[PDB]
Amino acid sequence: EDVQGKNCLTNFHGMDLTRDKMCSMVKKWQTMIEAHVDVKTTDGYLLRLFCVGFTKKRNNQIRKTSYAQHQQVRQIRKKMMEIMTREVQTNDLKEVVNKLIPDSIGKDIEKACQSIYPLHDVFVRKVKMLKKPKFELGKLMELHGETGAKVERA
Amino acid sequence: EILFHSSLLRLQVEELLKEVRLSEKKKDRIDAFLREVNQRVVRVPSVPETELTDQAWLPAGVRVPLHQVPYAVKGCFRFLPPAQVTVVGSYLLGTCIRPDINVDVALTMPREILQDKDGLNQRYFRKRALYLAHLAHHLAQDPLFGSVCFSYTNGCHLKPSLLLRPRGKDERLVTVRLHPCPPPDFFRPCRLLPTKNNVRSAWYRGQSPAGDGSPEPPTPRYNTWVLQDTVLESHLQLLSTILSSAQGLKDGVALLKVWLRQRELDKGQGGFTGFLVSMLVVFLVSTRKIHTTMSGYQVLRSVLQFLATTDLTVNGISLCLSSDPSLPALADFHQAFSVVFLDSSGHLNLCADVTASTYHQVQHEARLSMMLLDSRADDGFHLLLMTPKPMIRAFDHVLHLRPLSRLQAACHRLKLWPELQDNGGDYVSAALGPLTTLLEQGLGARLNLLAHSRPPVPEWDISQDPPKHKDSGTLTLGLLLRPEGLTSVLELGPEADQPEAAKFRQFWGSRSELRRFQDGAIREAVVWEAASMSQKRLIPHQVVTHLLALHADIPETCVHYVGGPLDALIQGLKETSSTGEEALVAAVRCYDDLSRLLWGLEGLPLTVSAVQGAHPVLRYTEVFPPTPVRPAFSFYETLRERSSLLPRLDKPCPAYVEPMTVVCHLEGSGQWPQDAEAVQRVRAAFQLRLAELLTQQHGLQCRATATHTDVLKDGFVFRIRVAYQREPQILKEVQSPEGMISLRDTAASLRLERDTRQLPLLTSALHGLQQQHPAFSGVARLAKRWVRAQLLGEGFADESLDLVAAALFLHPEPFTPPSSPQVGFLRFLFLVSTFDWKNNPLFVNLNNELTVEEQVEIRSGFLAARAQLPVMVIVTPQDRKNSVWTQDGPSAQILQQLVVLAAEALPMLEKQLMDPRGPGDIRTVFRPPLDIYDVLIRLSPRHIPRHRQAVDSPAASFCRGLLSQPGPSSLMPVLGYDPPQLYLTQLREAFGDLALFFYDQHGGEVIGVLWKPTSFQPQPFKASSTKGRMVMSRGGELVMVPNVEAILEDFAVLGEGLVQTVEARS
Amino acid sequence: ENVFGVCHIFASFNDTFVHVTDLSGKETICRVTGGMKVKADRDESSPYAAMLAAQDVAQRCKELGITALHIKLRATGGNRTKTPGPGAQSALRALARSGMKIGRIEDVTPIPSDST
Amino acid sequence: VPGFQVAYVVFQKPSGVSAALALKGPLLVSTESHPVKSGIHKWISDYADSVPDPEALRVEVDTFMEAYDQKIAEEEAKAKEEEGVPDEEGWVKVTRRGRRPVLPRTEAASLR
RNA sequence: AUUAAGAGGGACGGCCGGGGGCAUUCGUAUUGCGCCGCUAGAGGUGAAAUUCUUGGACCGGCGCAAGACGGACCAGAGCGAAAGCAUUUGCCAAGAAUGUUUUCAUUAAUCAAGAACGAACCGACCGGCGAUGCGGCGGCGUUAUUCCCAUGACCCGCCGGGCAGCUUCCG
Ligand SMILES: Nc1ncnc2c1ncn2[C@@H]1O[C@H](COP(=O)(O)OP(=O)(O)OP(=O)(O)O)[C@@H](O)[C@H]1O
Ligand SMILES: [Mg+2]
Ligand SMILES: [Mg+2]
Ligand SMILES: [Mg+2]
Ligand SMILES: [Mg+2]
Ligand SMILES: [Mg+2]
Ligand SMILES: [Mg+2]
Repeated sequence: EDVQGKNCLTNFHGMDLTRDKMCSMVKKWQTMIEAHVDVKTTDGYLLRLFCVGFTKKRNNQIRKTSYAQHQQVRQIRKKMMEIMTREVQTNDLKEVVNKLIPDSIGKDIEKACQSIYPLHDVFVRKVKMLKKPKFELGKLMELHGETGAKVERA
Repeated sequence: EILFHSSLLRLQVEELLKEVRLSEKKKDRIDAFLREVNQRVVRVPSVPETELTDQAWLPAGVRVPLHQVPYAVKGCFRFLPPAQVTVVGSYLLGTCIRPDINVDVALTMPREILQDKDGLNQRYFRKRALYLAHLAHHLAQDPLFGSVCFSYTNGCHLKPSLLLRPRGKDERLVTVRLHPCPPPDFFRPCRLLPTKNNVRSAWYRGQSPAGDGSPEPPTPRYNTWVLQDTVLESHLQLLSTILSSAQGLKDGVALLKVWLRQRELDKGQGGFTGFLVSMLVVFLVSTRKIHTTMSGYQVLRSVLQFLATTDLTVNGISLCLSSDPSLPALADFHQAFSVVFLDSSGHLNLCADVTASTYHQVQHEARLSMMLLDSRADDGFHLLLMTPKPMIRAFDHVLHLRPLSRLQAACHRLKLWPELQDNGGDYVSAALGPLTTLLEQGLGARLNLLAHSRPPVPEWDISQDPPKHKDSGTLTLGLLLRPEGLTSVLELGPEADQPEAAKFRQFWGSRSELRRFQDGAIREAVVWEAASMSQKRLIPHQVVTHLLALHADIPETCVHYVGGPLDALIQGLKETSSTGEEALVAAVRCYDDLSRLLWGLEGLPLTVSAVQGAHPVLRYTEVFPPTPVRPAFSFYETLRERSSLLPRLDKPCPAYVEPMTVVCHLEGSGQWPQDAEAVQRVRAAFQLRLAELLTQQHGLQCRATATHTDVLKDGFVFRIRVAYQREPQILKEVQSPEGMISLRDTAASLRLERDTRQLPLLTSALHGLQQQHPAFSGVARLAKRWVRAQLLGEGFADESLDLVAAALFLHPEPFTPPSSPQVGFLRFLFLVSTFDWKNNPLFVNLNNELTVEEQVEIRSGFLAARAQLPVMVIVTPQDRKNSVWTQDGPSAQILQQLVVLAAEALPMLEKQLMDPRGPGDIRTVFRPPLDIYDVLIRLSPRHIPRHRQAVDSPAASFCRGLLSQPGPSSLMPVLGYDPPQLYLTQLREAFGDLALFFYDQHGGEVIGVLWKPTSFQPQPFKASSTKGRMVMSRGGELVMVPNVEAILEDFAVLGEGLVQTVEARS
Repeated sequence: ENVFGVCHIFASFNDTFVHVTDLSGKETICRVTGGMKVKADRDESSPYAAMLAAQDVAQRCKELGITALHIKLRATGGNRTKTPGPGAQSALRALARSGMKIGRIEDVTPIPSDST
Repeated sequence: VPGFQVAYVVFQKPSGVSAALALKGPLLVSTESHPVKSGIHKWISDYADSVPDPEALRVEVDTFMEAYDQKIAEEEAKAKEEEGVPDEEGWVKVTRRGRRPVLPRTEAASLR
């Protein structure tokens, strides 16, 4: 975002999950539910978050298929949208990333959906910005912590 | 309904029109007055021909109103009765504004008393001046006129005017201005071009009569004034044909005057008068832009559109329909005048006195009004037309030029000799133009708009010399700071290689210097010395001081910059560098570090889900920001059982430390108890665990309490509260006797929801707002200081004052968002004094989140249930249908007291800043009376930690037990220990039902006690009411009164030592 | 410490490209193809041609102070093959022979999801 | 914080109560043998016992939690015995512990 | 006239489905365009040759636009009279089965004619056993939990109507 004399000062731009990890979770005898939301932070940052989850087979289960019905999927999806929405628009950009580094959103989603259908491998797989606020120098200053040099006239 | 909204709009227009117009009965007697004046003026004696130099014929008691600086003339004077008497102006046009009614009368000069060459060397102006003088002598003795005076017509010092007013009753309704005018076709229009001459240099300045030299400079302003008298009747004739026929056009014209009046853009010399917009609407009728079937509101809608979109200083417009080959070109007028308008006669600029800065201010005001009109919302009519806009309340900083005589020297340094010759001897109006032009270029990046005050039109009585240019008034400049660009402390020029660098070196002089930067470029640059953001807010003061000294020879002593004088009220005893935002930033960064430490702590059974701050410090609303502290060991006692200190009995009270509240939420789980008191047991255990883990992993001093944990980090003390999500729900469980378990709101349930959910949201919401508006913190802290200084701090919550302060930055519809603390404070007092809280709720649109459809719905609900709401209601998107922040807020009685105080404190504070001399005492509005209170108690300064926060600095301080050397601390200081607050709680608990106690939390040395009249009347023996009451037998029956003499000695016993003396009156 | 770079190795059956950029991948350091070293169209994708391509780039990074590389192996992708070409192995091996430090390797072959 | 207060006083025999009723004196609270504590110095002393003992707090928190849990457990054990088992006059009590979901007895559910 | 068919029609109850119609939205890939970096080639074959390139092709980065398509999850599963049906959300109408101590009371079946729609070994041969999809009933236990939204996930027994297997019995 800004250069300060041989020190490139950066900011968060987006988040993504690796290809191999993404391929490994998607198994064959389970159902995957996906959702996306557009949420604006308190400091004006607009985000698009993607979440993915997979149904879990119980320990004592004998049925080979662990499939969720359509209404249960929508009920699971509706909870996912509400949790991601509420956890971003209340906070700012700094707080969200601190939540995102250990993925506190995914664990909170997993616990809330146990009543509808048990889930595992719940993650926020991708984060995008659609709009950025006007660049202000002071806002960058707390993230990273001139007049010039005098030359004699001839 | 749209019809009802139009109905509300039309009635608002009509009720505004009626109050600003004049009654029929008042018209009739004014018609009677002018008939008497016309009868009086026509019978005047004549005088024989005399040389214009000889003025001995005039009697003592009358003086010529011109100053006649070059006394040598080449003309003769004869007086004759006026040939024709004509009433001109807007009286017969039907557009007169109520506060000032003026009727203009034109006196047609006889031809036989004027000469062909009277248009040169001020001969016409001199002869006109003495004609008025002879009339004034013969009209003063008449008993019809209550008062007769001299003044300037059309704002010209070379064109005096005569004032006549009636006697006894009816004295103020109308005044008559007498304007002599030459014969219709006496003068040649071709002789009065802006490029032609009428004042010869030999007569004006030279001693030789025919000294050869350069060609005579053109005199455009002189030519305009002479032609101005000749076209008096033509304006009235044109306006009668176009404007008199169609109603609604007058309504728009009358509405335009009110708009100009409110924004102070009409009065003064060179002001945008209402005469101008009357010609402007005539020009608009000539086009297709306005048609005669328009109504009054749409005309103002139409007219301000033209002003906001047309820049007339570069593209002039003409009212002349004819296009002759031999007609003057608009290019010549642009070289002569800054603002170029035209009439049917092209020679008449009609705008020769308005400056470019004045026109730019009009365009800026027009643009702001268009946004309000384009938006559809309630009270837009009120904000547009009945909200006054004083220059002090419309600009962040103001600047005074105290000696106007020094401006004459500025004319000497610059080259205005042809301009000073053209306008007579008015050096003030000559140098007003270029000086503002010089400053706007130097402050282009740091300013949005520059404005200057206009000299008022003087009025002096007969037998007194006319006022001079030096004592005309005081010159004041208004600055509108641009929020971006104030962060930089440099003005960057071009590189030294290209030759425009030399031009940069000329404008800045020695302060222009070479600099190199990390980008690799050598550049001319000027560097100021500004460390704090408040000092950066005063960078234009350094700019204006340097440029006037270099380019005008105007010393710094002649400039009085009024910028941030109130900043001392929210500062230390002697610390003027910063207003405290720097300390606010340091505390915020420490909180972020603590949040990062908590976000990552290991060993908790449940991990942290959310961290939120709920303190005024974290939202930049703390009046006195805290600093890291190190307690003194020998000043204290130490338990040695924990690392906590104890205040000493012989030493004074220690320094005050207030912890910051931080709300923490853990992971949701189903192992929490479903019992109200059992959750209290788990929460307290979590306090113990959190303190134990914190001191082990990071070595921080942590004290565990059943409701909170106090943590000392980097010299700051934070109070950590752990909350549980479903606890408010559990408190709402109420099993009914019939057998149903329901959910009902409870005062305990409402309180917990406020401290853990509502409070963090506002703190986070206002914290982000400070980022867009850096001036929000200063306004809010000054707002709190004023209220707490008026002893009305009790009852007013901290968050409530923040919301009204935030309302200024979010809804400044008449104004622009504030950029200085002082301008927001003035708007704060205006809002409190003038808002109708009874019938209107205050909206705080934090980050939008509310549309107009919702807002009109909520206002509809506001009026339907006003009784259940508090007397003051503030609406936020998060806190809607109610204002939890004022449910326990101030009562109606102390509400009206603040409104009276706010209405009282505003004027002299406005006068103090507008005074060219320095303000005598900024603290006058910060001192309470101490007269109405029955009992006054004085407290010892020894036991008040918050004594440096007093409005009046004591200049002597006690030792509070702090270490100057920064560093870590191994022992906890005492948290939140101040006897004045402990003393008040005891007083309000025992004697709350009997008296009211008033105190100032910042340096209060006196407590105001006011008795309750209803409690002091005799009452029957009620066992619950026997608190402090004794039994009488004065009437033979047992009744109750508070025991006053025992109460007074309770005041001394309670608070022993801290209380010094108690005095009772009446 | 080690100065790191990003090395793009496109390995088609027809030709082999070795391309080194910075960490952001926007600034180009050096790019050599199989056609630069062998003067024959048969051998442009041959493993020997790739080895010469890797050696030229590796020595170029040395004079710039670049010591370690991140590797992005990429095939032609799309509807065509998703197998690295013959030049992929030798150019990868020759980079380690010159002493260039090896960071993480990743395949960035564009994989379509919907068949055309 | 105390204000004006009321008092209940018990004596050994009723004649002492009559002596209290017939008592007449100034009743000095503070004397030299037993001074009665007030003022700034008192608030320091009230700050002294305001210090909590972490060991005492933990024991009471454990003791209250130790006492709480068996009551929950005893109710659960009693409920499991009472689930089903119709009583005399053949009334069967609807509980949440059966396999058929039942409508909660709450005002919110009734309105829905 | 009576009953209310393991004949039929209708209502009611909670669910269920790539069934249909209208809007709405997201995702890579590919193609083209704009700008930045770099410099002789790039592409294709069995070998080449058509083509593109110093006015910068190919490759690396950022963004924009357009046309298709909807993987993996995806099953011999589901839905529809058939042909056929797969991103998200909102709206409109319809339907199967199940549940029913509701209602009408023979209103029914098969059918040339006629009408709507329409890609591009053998036979109603009684049964059985396992799974599987939907609805319902009963249950020892685990697993979450309900301000709103929601009352489920698993195991066992049982009843129907379906998509199909492995087997028998009868003509
Ligand atoms: N710039 C000007 N050029 C020419 N004439 C002018 C100028 N300014 C004022 N006048 C003359 O001044 C005379 C006095 O009327 P003026 O323009 O002051 O308005 P007014 O009667 O005070 O009206 P209102 O109440 O509407 O403001 C008019 O006849 C007008 O022609
Ligand atoms: Mg007038
Ligand atoms: Mg039947
Ligand atoms: Mg149905
Ligand atoms: Mg449905
Ligand atoms: Mg459906
Ligand atoms: Mg089932």
